[PDB]
Amino acid sequence: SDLGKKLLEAARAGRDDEVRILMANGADVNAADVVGWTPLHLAAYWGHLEIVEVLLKNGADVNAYDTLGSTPLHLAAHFGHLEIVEVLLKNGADVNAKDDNGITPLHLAANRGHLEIVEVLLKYGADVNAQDKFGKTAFDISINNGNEDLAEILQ
Amino acid sequence: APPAVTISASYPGADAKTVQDTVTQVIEQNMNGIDNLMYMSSNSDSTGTVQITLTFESGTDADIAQVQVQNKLQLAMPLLPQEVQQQGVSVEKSSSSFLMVVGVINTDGTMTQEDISDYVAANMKDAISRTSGVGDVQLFGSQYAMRIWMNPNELNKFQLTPVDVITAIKAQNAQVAAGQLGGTPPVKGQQLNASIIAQTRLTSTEEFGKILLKVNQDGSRVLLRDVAKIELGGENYDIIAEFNGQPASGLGIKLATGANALDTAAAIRAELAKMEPFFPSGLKIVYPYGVFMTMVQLPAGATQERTQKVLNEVTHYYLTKEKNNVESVFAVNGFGFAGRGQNTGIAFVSLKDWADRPGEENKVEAITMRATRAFSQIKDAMVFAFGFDFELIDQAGLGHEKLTQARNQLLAEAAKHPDMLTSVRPNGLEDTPQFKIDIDQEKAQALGVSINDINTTLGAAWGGSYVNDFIDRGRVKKVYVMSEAKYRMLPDDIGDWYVRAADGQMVPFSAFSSSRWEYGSPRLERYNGLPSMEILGQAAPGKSTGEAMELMEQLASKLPTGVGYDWTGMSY
Amino acid sequence: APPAVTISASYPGADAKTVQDTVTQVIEQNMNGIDNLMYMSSNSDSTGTVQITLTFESGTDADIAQVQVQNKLQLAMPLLPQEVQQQGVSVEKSSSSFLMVVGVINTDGTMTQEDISDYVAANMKDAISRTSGVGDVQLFGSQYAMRIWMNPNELNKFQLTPVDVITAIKAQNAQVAAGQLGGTPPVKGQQLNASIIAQTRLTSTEEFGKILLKVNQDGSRVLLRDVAKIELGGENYDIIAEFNGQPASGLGIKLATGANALDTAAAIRAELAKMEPFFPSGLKIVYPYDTQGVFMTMVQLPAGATQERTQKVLNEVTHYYLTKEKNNVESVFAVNGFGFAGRGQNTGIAFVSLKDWADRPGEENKVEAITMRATRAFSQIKDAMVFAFNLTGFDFELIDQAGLGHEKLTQARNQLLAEAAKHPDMLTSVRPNGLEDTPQFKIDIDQEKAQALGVSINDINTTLGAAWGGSYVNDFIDRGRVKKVYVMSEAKYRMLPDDIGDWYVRAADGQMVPFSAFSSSRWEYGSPRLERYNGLPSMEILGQAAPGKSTGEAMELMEQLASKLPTGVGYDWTGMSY
Amino acid sequence: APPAVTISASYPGADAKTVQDTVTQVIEQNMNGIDNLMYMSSNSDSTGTVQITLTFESGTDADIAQVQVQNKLQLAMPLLPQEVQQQGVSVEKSSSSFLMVVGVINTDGTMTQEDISDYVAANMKDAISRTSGVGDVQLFGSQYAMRIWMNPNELNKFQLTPVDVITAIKAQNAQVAAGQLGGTPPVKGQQLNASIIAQTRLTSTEEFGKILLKVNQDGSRVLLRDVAKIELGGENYDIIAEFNGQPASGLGIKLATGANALDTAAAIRAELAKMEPFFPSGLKIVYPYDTQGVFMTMVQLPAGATQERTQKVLNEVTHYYLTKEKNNVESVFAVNGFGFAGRGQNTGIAFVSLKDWADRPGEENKVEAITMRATRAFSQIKDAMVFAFNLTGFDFELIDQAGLGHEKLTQARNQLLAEAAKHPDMLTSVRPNGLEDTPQFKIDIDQEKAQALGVSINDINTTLGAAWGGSYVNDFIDRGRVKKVYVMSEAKYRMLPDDIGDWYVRAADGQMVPFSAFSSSRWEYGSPRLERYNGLPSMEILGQAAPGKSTGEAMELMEQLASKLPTGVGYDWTGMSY
Ligand SMILES: C[C@H]1COc2c(N3CCN(C)CC3)c(F)cc3c(=O)c(C(=O)O)cn1c23
Repeated sequence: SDLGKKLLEAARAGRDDEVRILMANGADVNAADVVGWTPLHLAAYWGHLEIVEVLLKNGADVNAYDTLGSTPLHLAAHFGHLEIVEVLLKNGADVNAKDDNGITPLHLAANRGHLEIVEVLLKYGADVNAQDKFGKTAFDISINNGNEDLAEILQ
Repeated sequence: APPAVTISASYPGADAKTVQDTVTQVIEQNMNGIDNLMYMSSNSDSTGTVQITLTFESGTDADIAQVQVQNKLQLAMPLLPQEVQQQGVSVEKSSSSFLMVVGVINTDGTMTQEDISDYVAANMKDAISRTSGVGDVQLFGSQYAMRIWMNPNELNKFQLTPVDVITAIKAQNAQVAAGQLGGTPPVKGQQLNASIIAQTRLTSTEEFGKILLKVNQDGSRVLLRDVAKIELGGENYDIIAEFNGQPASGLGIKLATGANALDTAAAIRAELAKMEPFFPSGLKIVYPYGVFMTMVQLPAGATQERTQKVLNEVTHYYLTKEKNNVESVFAVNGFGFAGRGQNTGIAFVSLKDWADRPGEENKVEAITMRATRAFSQIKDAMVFAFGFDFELIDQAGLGHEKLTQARNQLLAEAAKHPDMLTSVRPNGLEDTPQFKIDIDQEKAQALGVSINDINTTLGAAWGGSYVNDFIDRGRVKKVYVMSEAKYRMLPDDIGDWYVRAADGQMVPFSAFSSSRWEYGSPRLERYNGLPSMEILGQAAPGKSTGEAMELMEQLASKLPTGVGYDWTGMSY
Repeated sequence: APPAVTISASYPGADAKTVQDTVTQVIEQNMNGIDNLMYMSSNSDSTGTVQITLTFESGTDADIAQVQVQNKLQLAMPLLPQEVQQQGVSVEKSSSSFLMVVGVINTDGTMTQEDISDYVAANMKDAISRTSGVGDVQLFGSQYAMRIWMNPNELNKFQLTPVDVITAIKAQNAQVAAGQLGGTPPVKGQQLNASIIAQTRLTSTEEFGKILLKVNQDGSRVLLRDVAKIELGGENYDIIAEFNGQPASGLGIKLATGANALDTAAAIRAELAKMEPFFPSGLKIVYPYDTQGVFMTMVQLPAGATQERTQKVLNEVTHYYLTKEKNNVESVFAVNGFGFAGRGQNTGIAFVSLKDWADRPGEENKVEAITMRATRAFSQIKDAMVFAFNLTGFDFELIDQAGLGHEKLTQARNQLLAEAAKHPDMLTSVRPNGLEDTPQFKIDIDQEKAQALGVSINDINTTLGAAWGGSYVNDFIDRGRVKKVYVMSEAKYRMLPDDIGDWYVRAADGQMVPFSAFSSSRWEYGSPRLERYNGLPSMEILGQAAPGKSTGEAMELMEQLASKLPTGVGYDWTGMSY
Repeated sequence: APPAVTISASYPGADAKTVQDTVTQVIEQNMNGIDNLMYMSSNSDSTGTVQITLTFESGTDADIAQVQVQNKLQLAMPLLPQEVQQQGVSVEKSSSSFLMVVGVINTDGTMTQEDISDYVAANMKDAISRTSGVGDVQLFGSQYAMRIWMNPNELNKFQLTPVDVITAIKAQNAQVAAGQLGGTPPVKGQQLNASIIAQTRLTSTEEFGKILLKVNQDGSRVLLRDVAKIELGGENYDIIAEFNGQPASGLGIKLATGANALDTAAAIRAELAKMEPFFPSGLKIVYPYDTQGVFMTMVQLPAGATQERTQKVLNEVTHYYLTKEKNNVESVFAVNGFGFAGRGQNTGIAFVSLKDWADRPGEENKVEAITMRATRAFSQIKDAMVFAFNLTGFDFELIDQAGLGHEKLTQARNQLLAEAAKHPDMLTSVRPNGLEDTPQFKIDIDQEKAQALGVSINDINTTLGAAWGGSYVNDFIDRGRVKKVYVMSEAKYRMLPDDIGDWYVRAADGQMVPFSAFSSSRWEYGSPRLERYNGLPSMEILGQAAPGKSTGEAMELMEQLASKLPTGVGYDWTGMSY
């Protein structure tokens, strides 16, 4: 869709007023680019909170995944966007979603030491015994990274 | 016009950050002790290319600068990767002008641009570089290169990897010194003295195809052609040159300082007139540049093919609706300015004589105004036909991601003052999706797979590898090993590539690697040795330029900590 | 003055002779085809450093001389070892003295001497380097490097050697070119084009710490932090500085030959203004040496003197200006590890800045009298040469003409000095300019025992070299800047001879073999700095004439006792004697 | 005199085409963008030598020309083979004639020709090379190297191969950077600081023989001297010199482009005076050539003529001057293996100095008359071009413009030479300037048999190349000077084609495999010197105009004859005809 492309580039750039007119003009809420990223994906990746909110109100698929299995909750947990992680979980995002590598958002937050996000994820039912394709849990990530603050959160 | 020096290097198969942190920075750190240097800027892009441009004070000898710059660079050559030294790091005065552009096509349509380019490299470029008063000559393409297009399915069938193919080629495409019989010092009275001749370079696709990779434990032999497709091709395919829709090559010829332009132009056309009897059937010489250009730039992530369809529509528009005026349309897919890549292109238009262009509608201005209005309705592509220079500096090691946020803060603040500033925009490229693959060391070591085997398998197949040289009809040319295109297109093709472990078992890439999508820069800029982002713009109507610059300086004075700025180019 | 060009190369962890027999001689044997060359001198020190100084005839274009020397060395580059090439060689035209010194201190005290030096190198040196007429920039300190401080007891516990550390760092701190998806040439119908990103160079000690060296047979994993301490630290720890007795770093600014003195200076001051707004809190630029008004104080200790003893002489010199001439001295910038001549663990220098000329009244308080009094006060410091000077004897070179050797040349030098001491009516202060031999630790690898146990010699020489001298592995990115990674033993385990046996090397059968099994050691005497003049081993001798006699008679005498020297010992005049 | 810049590389044991396609073509393809360049020629001969000559317009600043060429050569340096870079590629700007020749003899007969050659190269050549105005110094001989002369019988006896010998020499003749004790950063309070001295480069034949190759399973040691003869010997054995029949050596010195002949010749005599007092007993300097007084006698034999055959032609030339012209000739300095057109086994040169002008009264005793009789006496020497000259024609180049190949350029040259013979009215003595193709040994490695036996290709090519061509390994120290270490077979075992089968290579399973088991051979012809003009293969042809007719008429006939040659063959005029 021509509108869907203008929405993707507007969501990628954080233009909330252009995103609103595109929503009112009937643009596809779930238009995906070549890599499989929806407007919710890029707004979650680039930390545009209200674009994440406006999209979800207009029926955005909170659990859309790209060609490699990554959800908008994955990107938000990876890049320290704490407020976006909460609104995604509140709008029904799968806390235990796995990509093609069996990797969960808890792994991504633990890998980058996003402790505030780790607590919010486990508060919403994140499986802490979740293993990726190599059999590594979030606890193994804390031991390997040497992050002792996280290693006591997970216990 | 302030003199300038350009250092050009190439890292085949490298991403923008890879070239900056292994090449660009090391060269920038060695640019010390060079006299009369005003400022320095550099690019590092998608295609594994860096161009460091050092501009000097007006009145500086461009020859002395070129020598002073190259001497310091050459002393830093051991610090660059081996793949970069092999490709050659040129330092030429960017004394741009181009005396003339000579194109080479074939009317019979029996030659690819690769075929044509090889002819120009071998038969023309040298004899043109020797004609009276010519300087540097750049060829639109490259000479032939022995292309090995690997197939991972058959490679895995015989328990082979690209490492074996590279090992086999260096062993069986070698020119070995073997000594003499009866050479000095001899047994006194020796009568026989003959040179010993052992392996020589291979000369054909047939001889590369019979390279013995291995022999099974049964009698069967597996050769290089059993796992790959062999062909004479180009060294890189990042540019596709066309002339009126036909495959094309040619030379860009610059004049050597102190020579005369009308002289050398006639001396070149005379040197080309002598070569025509030696041309194969149908080879013609054109002069594709009373002229103008047309820019083509597609969204981030677009392919070379999609740029070609837009360039073909542009070539078609000029040859159809402007057939009364347009004489030639030289379309270059993959080259533009502010950035090269698969999603950019440029078109060079040559028009008939102005004596046969009566009417204002046939003047260049009315031609570009009409062309720009028709190109307005090209879906998902910008196509135009045809101030101040600001540099935002990373002054405290912030990083590319934060320097972009600081850039957007200044760009947004500048749009708040359309009364003084207009068309404030970045000159560089935006971040694009990239395929990050993470090698898991623990799984690789558990399986006995060498890290070097992995990074060579991945790199050589997906990016290409310059192994060694060979002799093509008596001339030294390159040998490149790469995957056939079918098996290096999409992420699922990664799982098809197998590496061999120490115990002998073939391990697929999927077993020891993970992959994600992320965003990164396809073109990192640097100014005076520090990460930079160039910003262009102009004053609003009725405002002096210095009025606009001070507002930019005011807006830049509130950017996050560690973010500075400088004026360059025409604003220096 | 005759224009001079200096070549600088370094060899990490190499002694004087290793450096001379591998770098100096190879460079010198290729210095042919150079026009207007008067003579050539070189130094090879136990710091692992060469400085070859080529002096050209008067009126020679220093640009042409540098270009010709630069191009000749470019051809000799493949003849040098890989370790010397990785360090980068420098060819510089410049004077011997400094144009100015830019000091950098930290009032807050949040940055130590080591951090201040790293900031100036990582954020100030390169831009000052490219400025108008600045020929030589000397950093009083060292840029940070990713320092891996190996522990031999932990390496032996996991059956690992520094070879495994260096191998794993090169594998897991790599910048991999991985190509593209949908790259050219592409299959038709391809809609996706994206760069592939494999491994990126590491950026933090945390990343280096989790470099996986090996996994054990029970599943547990050995990380790089399990066998070493991962910290940021300088490439070298040779030079440290102080401004008015407090931690400091700085840049020594030399004027490029032919450049204007002042307009350069203002350009450095201009670029410095561009940097100040982005300094961290507490950082401040001071100007301790600006070329009346300033003078220097040289401090030279004999070979075999440590930084501790040199620092003691520097404190005494700094304490003098700050206490007994505080009415005249504004500031004192003191550097240890760097003297006027060159580098050395036994050398130092102090840049003294005076108060404004108007505030010091009378003959008693001007640079001439202050330097006379200072030199008089420093003259009784034992086992040290301490002179004070602003901004006339002979310069003599004793040449090894027939391949005699260092020891035989030393005896001949002492013979000439003893005979010159018996003529106080003629020559006084006849002295060698170089250094005396010092105890060194000769270790012999028994090849037979190494082969019987199945221990590679390169594994042995890498384990010994990387641990006790340091090893430049590859480069990493520290806050967006390319810096070096260095592998070396923690201080603890490379200080005294008994520690040699603490180092283990793995044999072909996986057995850990201590260094004591295949080595043997003894003390002997070797040189810490080896001089050459015009390609031949030489020893510079300085001196002057007695009260009231012209150097011509002085010089003529020196020629005569050189004739009675042993067979194969020549001589030549240089410097201002030429 | 047009200014010329020459690039000279070396590739030991390499044939003409191997040198052409790994060094020559690589350097040539980057020789564009060079200002005021008229033309460029090159020779690649089976000496393992390439000589690219770049000629510039008159008035071109030779200094600048050199920088430009050198600067374009750097683009090819990383692409050249390692073995070529290790020899040291050189670029120089000099005339092609000799300014003078410095001869060295030993009146006491204490020193062999080889001994005199080594002393000149080690103690005399470098200081002359660095003298201002000296463009190029040609040594008439070769500096000593540590020659390892391998025995293949004894090597096979202990399951060893030249690869093992090479690996042992790099391991045991090593210069190790071993570090220090108490090095910075130290544990605070450290008092002891000493350099660690590990392996040093060997300095004698006795030390190289001590090199342990392996320990047999029973416990006995197999040393290098047990499989090789170890001696000091020249880097190559291709240049021998004689002075009045007695053994001698010397340096051929060409003047740098634009330098003063008198001043440079005087500076050379001043430098020679600095080294005479330290000569060994018996050594003496003689001056056989000084630029009437002098003339040269060029000797050039057919290709394939050994140094033996060339010495006899030189002996007849020296006999003529010493017997029949003894009233006018003072000295004859004869050089075998080096010639006017370069360097090769089949070439020679005699430098003749007449006695004083006063003691040669009469015109028949003048230079032209003496050279006139000399050439007339050398008219009837079989298979030799022997003429004498004091110091009309045309200079013709036949170019392969369509990649026809060397063999087809030969025929196109023969067809042109035959048509030029039928026109004596216009063209006189039209002949080529290069060499004719000679028999050569073509050996074929069966890749399948090698892989089936476990014998690696690198083990094969290193064994064959090092035994039959010699391999430069590393450096050693000979009387305080860095010199090369060469590994080669003893002459005895590299003389006949059956000696190939006596060379063994160890397979992966450990079994020795004779070279006959995986190879085959046949005789064929190939060029011992390949010429190139402006990048393309060429064959130089020279002749002169007939009596009375100008050169433009002869050139016009040559142009017409050359246009009748097969398609793809072109031409161009060079040198005196440009
Ligand atoms: C490197 C750039 C330089 O600019 C180019 C041209 N010019 C445009 C008009 N003037 C600005 C003069 C220069 C041009 F006409 C053609 C080509 C071209 O074919 C080409 C290639 O790689 O195929 C590459 N380039 C070209």
